[PDB]
Amino acid sequence: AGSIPGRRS
Amino acid sequence: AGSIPGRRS
Amino acid sequence: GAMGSMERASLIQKAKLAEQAERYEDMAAFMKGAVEKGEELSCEERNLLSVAYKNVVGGQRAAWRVLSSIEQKSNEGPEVREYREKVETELQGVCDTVLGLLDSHLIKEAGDAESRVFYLKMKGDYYRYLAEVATGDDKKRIIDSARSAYQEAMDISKKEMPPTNPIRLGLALNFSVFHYEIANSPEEAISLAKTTFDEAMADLHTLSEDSYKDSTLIMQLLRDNLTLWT
Amino acid sequence: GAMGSMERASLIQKAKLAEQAERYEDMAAFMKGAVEKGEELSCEERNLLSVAYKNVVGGQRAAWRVLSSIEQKSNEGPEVREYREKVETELQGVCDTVLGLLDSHLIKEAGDAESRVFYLKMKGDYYRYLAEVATGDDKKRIIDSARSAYQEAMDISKKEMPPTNPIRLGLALNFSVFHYEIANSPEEAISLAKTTFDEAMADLHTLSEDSYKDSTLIMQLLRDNLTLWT
Ligand SMILES: *Cc1ccc([N+](=O)[O-])c(OS(C)(=O)=O)c1
Ligand SMILES: *Cc1ccc([N+](=O)[O-])c(OS(C)(=O)=O)c1
Ligand SMILES: [Ca+2]
Ligand SMILES: [Ca+2]
Ligand SMILES: [Cl-]
Ligand SMILES: [Cl-]
Repeated sequence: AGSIPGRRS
Repeated sequence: AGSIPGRRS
Repeated sequence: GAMGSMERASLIQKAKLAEQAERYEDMAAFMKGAVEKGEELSCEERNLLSVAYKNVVGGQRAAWRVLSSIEQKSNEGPEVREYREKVETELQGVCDTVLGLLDSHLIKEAGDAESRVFYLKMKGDYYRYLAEVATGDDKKRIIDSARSAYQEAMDISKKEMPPTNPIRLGLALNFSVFHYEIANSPEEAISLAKTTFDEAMADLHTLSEDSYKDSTLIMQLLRDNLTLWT
Repeated sequence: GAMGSMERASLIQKAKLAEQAERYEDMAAFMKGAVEKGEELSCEERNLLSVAYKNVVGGQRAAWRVLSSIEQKSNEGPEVREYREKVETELQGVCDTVLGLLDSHLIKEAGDAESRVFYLKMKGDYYRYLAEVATGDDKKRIIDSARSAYQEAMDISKKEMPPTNPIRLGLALNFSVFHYEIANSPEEAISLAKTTFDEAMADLHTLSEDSYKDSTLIMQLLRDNLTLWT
């Protein structure tokens, strides 16, 4: 189950 | 030009 | 504040350089310094803050999961537990730092829906990361703190943003993951993901081509979870 | 020594856990602590030390290259140079730490060819990383320190190990890269890579299936460089 990756601006 | 990766035991 | 002598604009510039160099601990420290200047953050600056800490805590969480798995297998010397505890304490420290920035004083100064929803979503996320490692006495209180932050963000986002707004979509995605993974409420997770997806799809017709791309990207993540959960 | 209160065997155990968790800074600190116990390192422990620091310095080098490239483009505020300098100083500090462990007192206690060649190869590698960022007054002396360490390692390895020995092969590979990238001697790099490859190929018939796999893996890296250089 994936949350927002959110690792790249 | 690659040296020994050497990143994994 | 170790960043107290650097200009705000220089901290922001260096956070962008640190992202390019994949130096996420540096990025986070630069963005912490920028927040501590006391001014509100722009949309771009909020994204830099979030990206920096998400990478830092993402590395800690991945390491914690590796060590916790080794530890659990060993329970079927003290070193595995000791090292898991060290990583756990470090992770809790980063979450506490983020939560402290949100509490002093990002959230209280955030009056627009976009900023307030963004920060409350972060608050929910960082309590959720604390909940992933929490065991006793305050695990319930940590979970309720995550729930409360996500719920306030959801209430604002439903009143103030269109259903395709990417922050509204990512908030719903992450709250659904909270329901599934933390709160033991898979039906609530599925219902939230389905309703979010359907209301977004019905609103896509209003969007430009670039906004359509932004919204459908996150909708696909909702669909990916629904495929996994059903 | 911040690791001074932990048992040697616990430091080694935790270095292995840190590798599994991809916590390479922790790995390096654990292995530094183990070296500082004062006992010689086994073959496996030498590999752990090398892997830990190679990952740490590899991240720094990649970041330094990103920032140096941005800086050079900007020379076609002070922030890019300032941040490149910070990363550079950090990288130099890690190289100096490794070189200090080799000098106090790993190399002087290493009497067997396998250990002495391993440590002298590391010494050459870490001076080579210093050379990659060096500019003035001591750049020549840094380069000569790398050359001298590699040369002593090569002399021992040619007398004491078969041409297929993986440490002998990796030393030759890295010395050839030194010639190509640092010493501006591409013909020497090519000649070393060719001679190393040919003498290894002629010795493969003596090896077990597992040793054959180990040696041919590194031979392929020599061939990859030769393809790039010719
Ligand atoms: C929480 C969140 C959801 C969606 C997006 N987005 O669409 O980019 C963001 O921004 S970011 C660049 O941090 O992933 C955050
Ligand atoms: C310098 C070097 C050359 C070759 C090898 N090897 O064959 O594994 C090593 O060991 S390691 C596991 O660090 O890459 C080192
Ligand atoms: Ca405000
Ligand atoms: Ca000895
Ligand atoms: Cl100012
Ligand atoms: Cl002891």
